[PDB]
Amino acid sequence: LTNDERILSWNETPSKPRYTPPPGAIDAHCHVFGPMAQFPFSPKAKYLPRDAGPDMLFALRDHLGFARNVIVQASCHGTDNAATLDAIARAQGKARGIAVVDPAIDEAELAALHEGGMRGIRFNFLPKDKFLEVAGRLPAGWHVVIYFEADILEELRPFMDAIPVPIVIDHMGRPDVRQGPDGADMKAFRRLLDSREDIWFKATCPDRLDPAGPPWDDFARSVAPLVADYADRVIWGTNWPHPNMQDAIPDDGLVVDMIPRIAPTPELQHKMLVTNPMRLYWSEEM
Repeated sequence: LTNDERILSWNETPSKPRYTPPPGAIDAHCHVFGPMAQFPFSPKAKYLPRDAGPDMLFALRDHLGFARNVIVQASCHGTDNAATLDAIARAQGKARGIAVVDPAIDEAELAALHEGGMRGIRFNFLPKDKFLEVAGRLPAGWHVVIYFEADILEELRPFMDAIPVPIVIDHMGRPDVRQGPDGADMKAFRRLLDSREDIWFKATCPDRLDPAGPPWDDFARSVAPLVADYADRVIWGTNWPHPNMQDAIPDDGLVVDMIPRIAPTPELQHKMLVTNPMRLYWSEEM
């Protein structure tokens, strides 16, 4: 099962962003796939991606003008965090990570994840409340990363109200950006952000949220006011190498170029790309 028989989901020659990130910018949402010969995929994987290893991730990072990454365990690796852990170590201090864990994971195994640069675990609502259970015994300084869609937010509110650690929401819970910055989903999402002092969100994935394609004007107009209103709670990522996006492969250059549209001032850019992800992933440096 060679490399070019497996699924490519990223642009192999992405454009250079016209946007220049500030020094110390963090891509807080990216992944690695394998390399398969070193780190097998999980028997449960929905599809077998091509290798997208640390070398490619760091090349992409430097190309996009970023300094650091948060490497988020990819679902093609299940609860085996080896590939992510190896990538983080290979960043030589320039990465931290998010894990996917079996809810029966040891206190000792979680401490080893911590030592290996993990600062959280991810739940994907797309095993009822073991999730609250494991979230209550995470090493200190950890958060949970959660993904959901707008249409399940209501039924999820009590669960998230219970989570004992800070919360990071991926892609803002997938609001329908066609509605505008004051539409139903954004209203519902703001209710969530207002419920707690420690709910953060990733203002990401215009490619997924906005069915119109670039320049993703609906994403820009709907998301910029959220970023402005919740500037101390927002982070950002490329989502490279774009798991399951083989039918709509984005150009990472244009993805980065959304940053100045959703965060128009240097201060908003500084918060979203440096101050906020540092507070969450490298708190010891703050």
